[PDB]
Amino acid sequence: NMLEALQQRLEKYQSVEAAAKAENNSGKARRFGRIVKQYEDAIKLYKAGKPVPYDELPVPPGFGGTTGEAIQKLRETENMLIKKQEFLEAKIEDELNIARKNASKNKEVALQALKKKKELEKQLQQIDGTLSTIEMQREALESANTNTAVLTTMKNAADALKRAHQNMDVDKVHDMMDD
Repeated sequence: NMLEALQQRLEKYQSVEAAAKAENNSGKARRFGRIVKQYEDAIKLYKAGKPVPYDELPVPPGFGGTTGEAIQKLRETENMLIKKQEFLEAKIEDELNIARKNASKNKEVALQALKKKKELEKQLQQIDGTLSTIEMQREALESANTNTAVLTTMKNAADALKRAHQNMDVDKVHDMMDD
């Protein structure tokens, strides 16, 4: 069904924003906070039998050498999307202040600032979904690269402990049996 998968995807975005609190990443907490607001709204709509904007909702990855250079390319792509988020956030607030100053004075200017603000928020929402997907994808790549590196040296350590486990007493008894 759709309700559970919608609930599963919400909890995932709730779990990432929560992790963004502890690491004190404000810009990440803001955009992941806006994504859970999309799902909280989609929850309210689905329970009310009203159409749900499925095309607007991002899906976390996996919800239905060159590895180091791939991580670096993703990090550099993240930075460009983060810079665009900050640009949109500042321009949205600028249009809100333009709309309020000219609410009664300049009717057509305040109305034009609101239309720009609405368009900028749509752009911010599309940046949110793409940037959040890349962040989680980059994190999974780094985690998979670390686990592989840790599993390899722990294997060398277990083999080193095995090599240093020579049953010299057993060899001594066998030595006296062959004499």
